[PDB]
Amino acid sequence: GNGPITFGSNYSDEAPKAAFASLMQQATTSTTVPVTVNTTDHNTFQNNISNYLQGTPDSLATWFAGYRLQFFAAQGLLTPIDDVWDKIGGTFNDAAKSLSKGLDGHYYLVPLYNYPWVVFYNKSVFQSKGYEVPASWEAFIALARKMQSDGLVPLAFADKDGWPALGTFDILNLRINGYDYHIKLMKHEVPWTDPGVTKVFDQWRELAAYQQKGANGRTWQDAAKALENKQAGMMFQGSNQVAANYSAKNLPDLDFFVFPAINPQYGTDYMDAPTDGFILPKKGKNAAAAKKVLQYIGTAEAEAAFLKTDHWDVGLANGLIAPTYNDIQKKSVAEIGKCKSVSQFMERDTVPDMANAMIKLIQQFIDQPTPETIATVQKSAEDQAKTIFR
Repeated sequence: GNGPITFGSNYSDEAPKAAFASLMQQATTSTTVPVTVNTTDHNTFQNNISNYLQGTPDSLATWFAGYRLQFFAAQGLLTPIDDVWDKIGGTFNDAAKSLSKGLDGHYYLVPLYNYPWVVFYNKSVFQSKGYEVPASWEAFIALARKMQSDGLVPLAFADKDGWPALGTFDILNLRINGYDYHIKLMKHEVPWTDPGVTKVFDQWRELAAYQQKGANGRTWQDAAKALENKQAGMMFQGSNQVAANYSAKNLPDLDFFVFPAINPQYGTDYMDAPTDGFILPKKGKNAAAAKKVLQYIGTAEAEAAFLKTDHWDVGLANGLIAPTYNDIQKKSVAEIGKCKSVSQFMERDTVPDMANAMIKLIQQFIDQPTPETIATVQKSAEDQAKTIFR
């Protein structure tokens, strides 16, 4: 019941590979279970996942919350871990529990860390110009308008990379229609022609008045540099992007606020906070020992250990403020922990083909944000969805 397990790992980059190796040494010291880490190139591992689970997988593997976790669990490829959760459940909130379950209500994932998609700004600028953090869409638009009058681009914005704008779609949908609807849309339980989608794009027509021009030709780093150089007042994106891009000298001035409330029914209850974790392949060997290792992974100590050298991701364990966290991380723990549910970014909440189809359609909207373009986007997205989810 304690024999060596194997661990399939997509941590191929130097820093996380070293952190994961150290973490497994700590796991063995605690649980007695020895571990062999089988590392595969990150992208390759992702690309081979279904074939991997169906072949002769490792005892445990790295994965993450979202559509594919639920797809594999639905398919019978994953061992449920309700037993692990009987031991570790007290450490996690409702959002953490939700993102760890399959459609059938069993647990399949042990999560480790996430990071937030939120609106960044410079504290010194807000202090100097008399800008207040907006809780509501009305205050947000009023602030954007004040910024324009002050000669500042309100929202630095970039989408040459294709994926950044998906975050704006997600947050508008979570704020207008709510989490349950957003996930239904992701799963194609609601069609892209649904009026809730029209309402998202209608809201974006307003927002786009305050978004940086030339976005489709701009890299996200160039938008982040605009914020850093004080040429823009705010920028909405992931903290492991915007904050990571800041120089060490300017990072002290960086802060963020959650995207403002639009429909008070959903307040600011939801956020894209992509969450990485671990699964137990049904076809893996030595399940009993693998479960002991998962129990260890589902602790504050495990999260703090892995995250020592990670400057942006934060643990999901209740009350964990690791001694290595910076100010951005401390606020991230607080703001992510307040959410009732967290989504995982469009690329992980729907199938890849569907997210990729939306990239181009959203660029088309950005190029011409009109009612006719919205109708075109909705029809094109729904037709793509019918082919993808067949």
